[PDB]
Amino acid sequence: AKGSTLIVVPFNQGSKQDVEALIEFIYDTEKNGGLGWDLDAIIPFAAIPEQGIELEHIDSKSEFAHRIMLTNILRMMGCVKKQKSARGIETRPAQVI
Amino acid sequence: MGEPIHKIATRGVMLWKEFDETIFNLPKNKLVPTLEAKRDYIISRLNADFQKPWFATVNGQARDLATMTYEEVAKRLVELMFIRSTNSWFDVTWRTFTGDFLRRVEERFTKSKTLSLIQSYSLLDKPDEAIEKVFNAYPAAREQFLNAQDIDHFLSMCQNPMQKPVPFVPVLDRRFEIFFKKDSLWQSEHLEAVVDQDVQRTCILHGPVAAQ
Amino acid sequence: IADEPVKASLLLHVLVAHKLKKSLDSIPMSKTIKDLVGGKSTVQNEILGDLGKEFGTTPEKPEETPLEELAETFQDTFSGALGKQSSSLLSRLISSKMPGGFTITVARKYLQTRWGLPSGRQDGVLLVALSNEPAARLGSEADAKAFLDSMAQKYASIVGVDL
Amino acid sequence: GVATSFSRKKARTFDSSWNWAKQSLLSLYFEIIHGVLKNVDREVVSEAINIMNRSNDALIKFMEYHISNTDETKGENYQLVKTLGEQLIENCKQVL
Amino acid sequence: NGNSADAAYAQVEIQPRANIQLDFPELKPYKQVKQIAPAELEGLLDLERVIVVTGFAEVGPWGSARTRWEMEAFGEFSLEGCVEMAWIMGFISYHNGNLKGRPYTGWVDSKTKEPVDDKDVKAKYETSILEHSGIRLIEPELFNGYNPEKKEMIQEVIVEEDLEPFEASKETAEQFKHQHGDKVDIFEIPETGEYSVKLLKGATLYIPKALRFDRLVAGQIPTGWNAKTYGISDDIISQVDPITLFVLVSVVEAFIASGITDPYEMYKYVHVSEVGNCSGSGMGGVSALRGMFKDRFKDEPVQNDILQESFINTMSAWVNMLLISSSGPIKTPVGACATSVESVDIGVETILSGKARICIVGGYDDFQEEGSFEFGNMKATSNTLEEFEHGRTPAEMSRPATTTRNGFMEAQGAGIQIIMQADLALKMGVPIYGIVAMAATATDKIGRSVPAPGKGILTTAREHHSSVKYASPNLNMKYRKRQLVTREAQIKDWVENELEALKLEAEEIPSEDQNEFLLERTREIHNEAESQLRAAQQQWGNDFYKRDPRIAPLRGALATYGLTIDDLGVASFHGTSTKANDKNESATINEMMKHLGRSEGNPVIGVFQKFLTGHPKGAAGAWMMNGALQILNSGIIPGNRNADNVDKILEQFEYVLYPSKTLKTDGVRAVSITSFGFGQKGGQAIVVHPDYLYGAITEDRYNEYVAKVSAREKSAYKFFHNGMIYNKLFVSKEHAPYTDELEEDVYLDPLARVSKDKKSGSLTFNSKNIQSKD
Repeated sequence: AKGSTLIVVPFNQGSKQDVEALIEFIYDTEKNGGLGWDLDAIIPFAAIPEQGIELEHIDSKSEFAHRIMLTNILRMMGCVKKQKSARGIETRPAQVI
Repeated sequence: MGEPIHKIATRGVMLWKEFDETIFNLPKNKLVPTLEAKRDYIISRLNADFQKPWFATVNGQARDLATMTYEEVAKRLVELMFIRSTNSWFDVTWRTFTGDFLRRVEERFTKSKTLSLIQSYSLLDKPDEAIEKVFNAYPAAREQFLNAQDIDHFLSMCQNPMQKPVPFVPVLDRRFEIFFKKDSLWQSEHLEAVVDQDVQRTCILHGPVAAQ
Repeated sequence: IADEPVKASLLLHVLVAHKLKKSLDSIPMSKTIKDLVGGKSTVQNEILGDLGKEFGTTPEKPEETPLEELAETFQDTFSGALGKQSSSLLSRLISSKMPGGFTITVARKYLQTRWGLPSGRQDGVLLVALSNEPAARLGSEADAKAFLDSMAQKYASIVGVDL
Repeated sequence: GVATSFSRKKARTFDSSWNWAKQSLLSLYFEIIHGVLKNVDREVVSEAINIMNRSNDALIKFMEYHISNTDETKGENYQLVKTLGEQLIENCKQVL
Repeated sequence: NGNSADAAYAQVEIQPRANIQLDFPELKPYKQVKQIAPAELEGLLDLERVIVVTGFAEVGPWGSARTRWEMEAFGEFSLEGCVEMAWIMGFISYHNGNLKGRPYTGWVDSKTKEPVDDKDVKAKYETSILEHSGIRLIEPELFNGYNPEKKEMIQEVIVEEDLEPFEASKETAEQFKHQHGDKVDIFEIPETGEYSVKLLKGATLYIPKALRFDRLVAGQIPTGWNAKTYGISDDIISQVDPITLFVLVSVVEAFIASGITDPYEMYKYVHVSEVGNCSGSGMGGVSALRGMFKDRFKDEPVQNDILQESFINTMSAWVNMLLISSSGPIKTPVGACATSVESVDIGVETILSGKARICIVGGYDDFQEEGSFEFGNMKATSNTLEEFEHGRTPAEMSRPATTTRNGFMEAQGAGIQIIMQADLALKMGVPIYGIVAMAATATDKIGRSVPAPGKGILTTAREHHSSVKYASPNLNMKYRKRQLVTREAQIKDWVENELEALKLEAEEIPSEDQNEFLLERTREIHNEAESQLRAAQQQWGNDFYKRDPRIAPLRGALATYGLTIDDLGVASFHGTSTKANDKNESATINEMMKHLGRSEGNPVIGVFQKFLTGHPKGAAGAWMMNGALQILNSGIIPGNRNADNVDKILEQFEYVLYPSKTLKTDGVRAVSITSFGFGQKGGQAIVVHPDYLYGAITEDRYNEYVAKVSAREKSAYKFFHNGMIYNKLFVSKEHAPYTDELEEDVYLDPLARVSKDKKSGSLTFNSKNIQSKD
């Protein structure tokens, strides 16, 4: 719709450095090479399917999946808290769904 | 094979004799250029006098396979290979030949995988309604000359050995002698299956001396 | 093996073939140059200039007579000496298509050694090699050796020699 | 798995709604004339919404012209597009 | 119940065979085509001054105009398209004979010789076809081993210490001695008689080094494309620059699209001096230029006549020498990216000046290493390494009017159109794909940047608006028709008065010579009545706005056919995918539309075909014209599927719409084609829907035309399918239609015409039809 924008970026939520870089990209100013945005909402629905993997089968793929679906969702939030604090932003919280 | 034969001097055998003297004696290298040169004469004589007419003829006008529509071709097949008096196909292999051609027509003019309209060649035992049905599903085939691939496919079906020879010459090429002379003895005993029911087209074997 | 000076017939055939960039067999001996180059008027007098400064004297109106008697009319005077065109073409063949280090002297030595061909036959095999120019660059000695072998076979088959 | 995929240079931006509005309308207008979308189709209301959500003075004049130069006598589908048009132009004027 | 009870149940499936069509324009009934054009049009136009596109073709990254159009409009191949692509690329070849015992008739895989069904072509080859067509990584095997990742150069070094002596012939040793002077020593070898060459200290050598070039992607003709597949012989293929092969195929394929299977047929209708070739290139045979500038320098073996093959006018020469054998005008333009529009401008005027009645128009350009490198150095082309850094794939590197556009994609190919007088097109019964309403060129202005696009072409919309209170009666078609009717009555009086005056003069001539006198003077009055009517029609129908500075050439061109500025539906943009070009062309079309009073809210729909094909330079506008005619005769307007995000700067241009998806419309009436060459070559062309012509003739003449076209179409489909399966679309003329004795007799008789010879069956000039009274 009018005034909407869509920005499609390649991204591995598995990668810690991708998470830091993505948030540091959204929050950089246009001159420095970013969007100069300030997030109002974060919807972290990134997931990889695990089927047939019971407790005795928990291996690399599961430990990775767990980094995508928990650890790096805390790093995304942490990064968004660091950037807002850095820029002294205390009245525009980012809603995490 | 070049064996002499006593025949009644009908127009057809006169034609045969003429071609033996003027066409079929020529060496293999000069055969094709002579046929090309004499094409319009050869086609007129076949159509007037011989038991195997020029296939590619519409309303008496000497066309070619390449300049005939799929509807023109199907109607000519039914006109040469289906007997109106006995209301049957002279040979069942001829009926197959005609069906094979109608299935080819549906193949050429359908946009997607479909069912044949001619599911069994028994439907052709009423040929006019079968033609009308095929050329109503595919009316583009009424207006388009034969695809060069379908000309080649037709000529291929005319040389099928598990089939009674076709009652017509489809092409003037190196194999004109085989198209002209093959399977020439049945017509005298089945005049219903000859173009005008004309005996004068046919070959009748008969001794000069026993003819007294 | 017995020495035999290259026939004006073979030289003529190789020079025409090479100049048209066509296989040595494709050109039939019993046809005028004018029929081979029907269109191109440039390549006509270019072949005539090449045959001029190869065989010195040329017959009057040479381009509308078949290569049969042209070979004979040249052979009458021609004394199996490669001349200028064929020497320059063989130099170019060697320098532009050989392994490297493998020169014309080493090719001739290799022919004289393995196939036991004297200077007459060497000229002939090399002219056959020219007609079948690898049009690239022979990689190793082994490739050039194999190439010279296959050329010596063709030359022998043309002249009628056994190996 | 942990191989980096993200690069600033690979970021693709979509923001040309002003252009897509006119394309969307035109595609609807021809889909109704060709009788691909009927008067009962819910995708006619979905495309209305999408065109109202992008309404401006360029889109309103684009719609006015294309609708006020539709000859309704040419067919049923032309009367249908001209009726739905005139409505959509009123809607897009109210939500400018 | 056995297996015989379920055999009558079992039912036959018909698989489709590809039935490729020449997509001739559909001809409506006279009643429907009379309604689109005003009733006053009939009789108004001088049809000898109306130019039509009778036939077109191209060779390009997506094959032919047929296959390109399927890829452009629909984003995917049909059965017909897929089969056609597999035939072009050489994946399938026809077979009619014995194949492993059984007799076979159809397509076979060209390598295995295994039978292939048409239905299976997409499952078997579509992936290969898509992988090896269009804009794609440069294939070395198509460009004489050129690899931009390993681009050969030579660096000059000075020797510091003597080289191992090498063997060389006497001649080449003297040549080494001549160059190097005292810095080399050549000694004869007494044993064998060749020479040793020793380069000393201070000698100059060149050592090859390889540069990594950053332009890795181009619009290349599909891999497998061979002139032999169309029937061009090996002795032509060896002789000519590869560009010429593209021209020769485009010209036969254009003639086929025109329904002219034998070009000599044209000479039944027009003199040999009335068929022009108005086509051109930007750079000509760049493979031959390489030959003479690089390969000759490197002492590589190059053909002696390589010069002639390089000239831009040599491709048109070969077309005359192998197909057409005309003696008509030959006017080869060189307009860089605007070449193909300049070619139409020239060919239109060649026909309107009476010099020719048919022109071959279009353009052609090759892609080779040196031009690719030089375009990179001018930063004209997209840098492919930057595009990879931005995650772009090769298919999406040409993206005109997009925010991120950063240079054009170089392509190669040709595009040809046959144009002729409407009068002759109707008389021959050739198809008519569009009317060329207007074709113009413009320079820009005083500057110092040869590649800078300009706004000179804006002049095609030049109009005086000082005093526009009352509409001029000249735009009203009824007024113009009324003036022509007045004039037609005065011409009728003039013919009565010449015929009575001829009767008065006939009495003085003795009765034996009176017949010949009356024949010679009646013919002359016939000629001069024709001429005066055609001049009336010209002055009121065709050229009513040449002396009017209140009518833009662009407005007048459309008003001729009853159309208005609002009826210019589609603008085919040059749209190279460069920063400067795409803004400047938008801005230009916008000003034209705004000046001519185009209705607010009626933008022209932009078509950017170069998102698919890339920018082939010379041929650019010839592709755009071939797409414009396909837009007109279909009503389908293709979307720029690489228009991810339209540049925000372009929003200010309200009279332009940049679609990303194909719109199936209910009819396009007219298409503008704009090109912008290097060296201030601006160009425009207007093509009008062909149904606006038939309003200007009567029902009997229309119905005669429709019967002729129907017949000619059927003949051309027969020719095309035969030629395709037996690789003989192209058939070189061995001999001219005249002998060398008749040559001067035919050149000097304007009414000489070819006649069907009975013996050969070919179209020749007979001696009886030369300076004949009949």
